[PDB]
Amino acid sequence: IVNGEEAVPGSWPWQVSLQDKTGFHFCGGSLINENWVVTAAHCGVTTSDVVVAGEFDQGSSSEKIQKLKIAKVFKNSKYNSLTINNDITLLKLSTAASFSQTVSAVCLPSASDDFAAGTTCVTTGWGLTRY
Amino acid sequence: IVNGEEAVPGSWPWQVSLQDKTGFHFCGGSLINENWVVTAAHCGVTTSDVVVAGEFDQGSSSEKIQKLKIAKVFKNSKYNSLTINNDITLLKLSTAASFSQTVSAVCLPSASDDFAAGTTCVTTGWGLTRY
Amino acid sequence: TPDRLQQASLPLLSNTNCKKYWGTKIKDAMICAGASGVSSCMGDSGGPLVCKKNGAWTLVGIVSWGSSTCSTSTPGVYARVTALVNWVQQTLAAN
Amino acid sequence: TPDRLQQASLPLLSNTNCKKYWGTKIKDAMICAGASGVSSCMGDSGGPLVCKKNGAWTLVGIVSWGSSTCSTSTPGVYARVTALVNWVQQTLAAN
Amino acid sequence: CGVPAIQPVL
Amino acid sequence: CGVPAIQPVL
Ligand SMILES: *[C@](=O)([C]([C]C1=[C][C]=[C][C]=[C]1)[N]C([C])=O)C(F)(F)F
Ligand SMILES: *[C@](=O)([C]([C]C1=[C][C]=[C][C]=[C]1)[N]C([C])=O)C(F)(F)F
Repeated sequence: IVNGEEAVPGSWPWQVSLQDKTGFHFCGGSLINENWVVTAAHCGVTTSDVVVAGEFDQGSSSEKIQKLKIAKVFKNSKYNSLTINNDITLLKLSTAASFSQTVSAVCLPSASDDFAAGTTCVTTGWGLTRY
Repeated sequence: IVNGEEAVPGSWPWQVSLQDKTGFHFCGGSLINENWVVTAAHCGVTTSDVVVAGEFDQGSSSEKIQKLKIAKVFKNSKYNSLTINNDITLLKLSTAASFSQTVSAVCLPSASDDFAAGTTCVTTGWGLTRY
Repeated sequence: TPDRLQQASLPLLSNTNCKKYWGTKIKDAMICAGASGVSSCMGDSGGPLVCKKNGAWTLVGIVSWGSSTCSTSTPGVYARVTALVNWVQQTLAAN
Repeated sequence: TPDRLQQASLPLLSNTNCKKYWGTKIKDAMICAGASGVSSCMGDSGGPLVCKKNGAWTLVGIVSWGSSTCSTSTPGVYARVTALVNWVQQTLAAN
Repeated sequence: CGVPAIQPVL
Repeated sequence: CGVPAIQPVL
């Protein structure tokens, strides 16, 4: 994120890090529950990829993070790679995430929920802070 | 491809179609051998995805294509999703591809091969023919 | 690429006014936000876009795409979870 | 999106002259081609970029990225298999 | 769901 | 490898 601000460590508990076997942060996720991660189709996650829960400082060594494995990748069969439409993938964990003060779930909207233009929400990530 | 020309059916035999459970063509591949597919990391292929060999007309019903399954996704642990660098993924087939007049392998370069600017090569695909 | 977790607030826009920027690229399963002096960027993808509903942060968007240069004056594009939740529900139930 | 398989020939360019177009986006594991009145496009990704070497078509590129509008005047970007082949070899051998 | 044990300070 | 049974006509 560009022009963001550092967040309070663990104030955004469903926020996870998608990291390759190399330790490289390549995408983000959202813990919808202890057994499932929600991310973007286009992120091309594999079962060789790892799910990092309750981290804050990607470079901190004293963090009690949870490096959870991915049993299966359930890709929206309606993802259009040509247009990046229905850009969503589900992640099914091998090992259940241990919910805590810092590891918890996000809520999902009812297909029925309304969310008006002008409404101020929040995005979070370890995306480039600069172009 | 934009401004291409239709190719001769099966004249490009390592060319495969990456299709989701929905039948949707989302990426391409290259058969490097009967047990392995080479594609792009960024294509986000999963084991729910299918490998289509020896097809020509995505809309032809009289084609003797081979719909091969993906046992595992081996993603280049040096793929940088931030920059799309080392944009390569390997595909390990559950069922070996039956090589034929229309299903065969591409050659790989030696890390030692030279390929000069100005050299005319060939790209093939079922990518949008128009923007 | 920050070691530190970032946060940002930004307005949610309509497709109509969003198409104003991205043209016929903005489809039904996409919701725009930003163009407010902040922007999601490379590495942010798959992460959450959350709106507080009735006392609780709800997953309304998934950082998908936008500006090649993560321009703060152009709206970032997100997956619309609401058109996808049915799919997600159906997916959990079976598995 | 064509039912029919397409083909196209195009010149391979140098990074230097390619950076001319794409700036500091062109990295070592990338090779440019096109900007010749033809271009790879959405759906082409992962497919082959082949050069005939000594009587045989060799895998020299993987359609990766380029122009948002698949402009025929801008060079498409491809993965450089040559910087990756070692990895591929190592990958097959073990599996 | 969606109620952190530790509050975001925007 | 790389020698089609059926030749591309560019
Ligand atoms: C993803 O982080 C990004 C996110 C992004 C980039 C540029 C502007 C806004 C958002 N997306 C793409 C599609 O480049 C990731 F894909 F890089 F991982
Ligand atoms: C891929 O086909 C495309 C290929 C492409 C698009 C635009 C110009 C040149 C090539 N790539 C992206 C990155 O948009 C696929 F990703 F769409 F699948």
